[PDB]
Amino acid sequence: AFQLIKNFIESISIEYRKSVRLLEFKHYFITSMLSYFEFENVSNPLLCEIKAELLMLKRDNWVQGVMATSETVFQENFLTLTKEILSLFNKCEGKRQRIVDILSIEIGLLYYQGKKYEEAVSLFLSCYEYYTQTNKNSIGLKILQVFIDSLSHCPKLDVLQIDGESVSASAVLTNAFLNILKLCKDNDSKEIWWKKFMDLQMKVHLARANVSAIEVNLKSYGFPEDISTKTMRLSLKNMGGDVIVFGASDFLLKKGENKLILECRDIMYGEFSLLSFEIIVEGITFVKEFPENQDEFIVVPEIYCKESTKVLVKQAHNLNLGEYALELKSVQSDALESLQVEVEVQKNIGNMKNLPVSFSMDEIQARKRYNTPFENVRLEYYLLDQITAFDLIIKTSFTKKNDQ
Amino acid sequence: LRPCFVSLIDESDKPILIYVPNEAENEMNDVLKYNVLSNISLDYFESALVEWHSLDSKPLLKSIFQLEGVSVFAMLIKQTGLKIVIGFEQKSLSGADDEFEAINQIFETVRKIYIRVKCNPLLVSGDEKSIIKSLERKFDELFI
Amino acid sequence: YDYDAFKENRIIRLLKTSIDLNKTKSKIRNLCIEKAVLDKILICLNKVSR
Amino acid sequence: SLKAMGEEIWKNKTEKINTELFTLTYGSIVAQLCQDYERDFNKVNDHLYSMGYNIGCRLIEDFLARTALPRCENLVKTSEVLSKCAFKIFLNITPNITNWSHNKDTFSLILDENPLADFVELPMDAMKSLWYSNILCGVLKGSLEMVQLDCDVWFVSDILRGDSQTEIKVKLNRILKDEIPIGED
Amino acid sequence: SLPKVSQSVYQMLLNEMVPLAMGIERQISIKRLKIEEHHTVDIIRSHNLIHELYKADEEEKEKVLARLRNIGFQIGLKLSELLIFSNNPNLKFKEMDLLLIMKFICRDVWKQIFGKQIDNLKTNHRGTFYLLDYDYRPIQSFSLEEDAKNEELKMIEPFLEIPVGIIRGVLSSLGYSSEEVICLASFIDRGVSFHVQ
Repeated sequence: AFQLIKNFIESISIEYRKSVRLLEFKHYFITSMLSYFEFENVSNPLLCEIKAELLMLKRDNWVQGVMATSETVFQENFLTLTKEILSLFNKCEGKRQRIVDILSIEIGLLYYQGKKYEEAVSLFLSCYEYYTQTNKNSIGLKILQVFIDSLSHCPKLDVLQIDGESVSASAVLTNAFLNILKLCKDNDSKEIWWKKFMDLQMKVHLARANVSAIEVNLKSYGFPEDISTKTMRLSLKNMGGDVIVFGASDFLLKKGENKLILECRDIMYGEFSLLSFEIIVEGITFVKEFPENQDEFIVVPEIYCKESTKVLVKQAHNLNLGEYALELKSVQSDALESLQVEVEVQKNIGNMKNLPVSFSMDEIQARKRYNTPFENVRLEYYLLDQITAFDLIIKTSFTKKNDQ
Repeated sequence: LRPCFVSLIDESDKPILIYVPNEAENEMNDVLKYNVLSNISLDYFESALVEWHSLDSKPLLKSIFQLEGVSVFAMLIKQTGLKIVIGFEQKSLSGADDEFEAINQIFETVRKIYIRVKCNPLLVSGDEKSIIKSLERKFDELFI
Repeated sequence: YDYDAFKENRIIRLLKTSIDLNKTKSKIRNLCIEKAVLDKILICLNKVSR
Repeated sequence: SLKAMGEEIWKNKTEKINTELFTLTYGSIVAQLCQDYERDFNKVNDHLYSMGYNIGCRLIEDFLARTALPRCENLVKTSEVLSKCAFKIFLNITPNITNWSHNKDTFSLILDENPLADFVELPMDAMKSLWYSNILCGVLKGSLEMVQLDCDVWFVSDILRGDSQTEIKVKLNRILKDEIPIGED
Repeated sequence: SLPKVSQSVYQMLLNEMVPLAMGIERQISIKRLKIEEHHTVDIIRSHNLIHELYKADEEEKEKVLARLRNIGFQIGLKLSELLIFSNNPNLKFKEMDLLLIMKFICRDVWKQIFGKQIDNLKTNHRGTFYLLDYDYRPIQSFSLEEDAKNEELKMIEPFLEIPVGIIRGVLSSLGYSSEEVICLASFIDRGVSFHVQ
């Protein structure tokens, strides 16, 4: 019947053709205030207050529309009392929990109309976030755009104790979220003026999520005792950076962590790097799956855990193009078992170590499966010992230092 | 008669489209207006004062609120959970019932044109770039 | 298969397969001419004699 | 002659809805070939052709069973019966016959509406790599050879990629023979 | 009423996505050939393509049968919205019971694919609803040789994996993913069976 009264509130508003007289219809809203006392039958209930608060909200909107031809600061000091009373009425024992966040943001928009006071929206991260990547992509842009100037303007860097992050970390997360949710072309002033502060304040402990800049792969080739290592092509989202980016291929028992670099000046789209890698592990084995981290360290580890179990199987096999390595052969032997290891030597010299690996201890150079490490060795001879010997395994880790 | 925003909300409360049909206006000036109204109109579907019954093949229209001189009108079709909310400005309403049924056939056009591109049998299934940028080039055809 | 390496033939391979080896050659960066020569050599040594 | 008998077969034939089915079915089995190949589009035409062949070769005996027709020889008669009592019986539509060649050979098959690409919007990556209704070239190539002709069909343009119409330029290349029932004594 | 096209081209389309399924799995790219305008297309037809499934390796057959329910899934979850625009009254999306949507499907989907009801429905009250039809429409016209009836049921068993996908699609239109099996279940006078989960 209040809905029928809302139909009555839809009635005279249908028959309104004078905005000075319709403010007297706002006095009919005062008569709805004389219905607001005439709808009350008790003190408090959930559904009673939920039915009660909406007519007061419509009267508050009519009172806001009453000042359309403009009490100097009395409106901007006093409307928050009725707004907080309406939010307290609609905070009564029902799941109407987007009225609370929108009413708190409506109070925060008038707090920013004053001096840049103590914040409630920026207070709690999630609260201020309000499902940034779950709600929409417009309301939270302004709900972060006010909070960015609120945390920037107040100039006191002791944050709230939901989590004491009393630094530029919360404003850097706000800058990253606002740059992620922006338009591409028009956000240069939004990018630079909040990317400049984290250069000077490099807290620089950030673990981002990489939705701004994307990546894609290609084939893998060789280099001068080095791996060309999957000459990737990246996208672009902002002006520039300087990152020592590295990918991470990882097999079923190790992690290559190849495709590294030192410097980058990525500004243009289809970035199309080369990512030359030393330290080519696993003898360039074919089962190196892509953990696909691509941790582009633009003064922060802006990683991307692009993981699956798709078995696309980045192979990236080896090549022998007159580069220094080491081999294993056991020719010119006597009547007992041995081994030998010759290296295609070069100028710079460093160490290597060989280890046996089986279910039992099959080979035994010492009493146990030893190392026999050496520096600047061309060819030598290593013996073995007794087991059920047909074919054992080996691993010859060679820190050669021909590269870095 | 000519709306000022349309909006479609999925099975969850995630918005599929919050679309303004007078797109790049002189009074663009924010998109917050016609957005916080949709965010409160999802909350007005579990308000107990209004209720949508569950017996008929043709789901029903409602007149939920008015704010900013913009009236909203909402449907919950009950089967694919589709919460569809529209707005008009206040003095374009005449108060009659022929425009009310014209609003109902505005709904029966826009429900049809969403379920057509829900059944476009070449898209990958999701809320990608393709579905929104097909919905806008059909709504620019409907609303000039 | 060395049982007919000294009976009217030499280099006659036994019953292995070649589609998995061709898939491994395709999954690396092998060129079309090198894969042509290697597939021609494995095709000749699918059944041969010397 | 024919168009009376076409509606006469449209009074004793089993029917169902052409919207909400069959555009769904053909679009689902082209979405499978879109995702099965894994987003490549110049191959799905050469699988839909090879599927339409096999669906046309068995359709032709049903179409000769419904209406008692002789073996057509010239391209007056095939072009008359395709526009009047093949597509009218099976798909409720009718084409029209333009772009006629010299020496009575190669014509076009402009389709007015199309209940295979009906209410379909085609994505931007296949503006120049896909033919949508290329089960129709399958049914024409695998159906016209089974009345002992030999033809060639191809789409020329489509409404989805291009403002011009959906037309199939069917070419007579040769007419096959009947074979004599032994090699020899 | 509605615009209509003929059933005999649709049923013959509906019979043969299983040669399409083996021509999409076996052909990843005695077989024959044909030509078009300076091209060729390598062809294999249906009698020599369902019979590659009687000689199927077990991971290959089970890789095929996911695709048939994927086809059925796409046509079901595309079909349900247009059947909602047909009428589909008095049921909801979360849908706390199950018999009111099993009353929906036999009266409202299976009439629009096959022209009649699922004429039997058995109610295990913990959520296993048996849907039995006696004469299923596309398998009206398939038979093997002169009394070789044992070796044709296992031959024709891919053809029931379209209404696995149909009832997966019209229930993923109403929320979730379920588990489905099929039976044959012959009649009592002049069969098929589907569960729910």
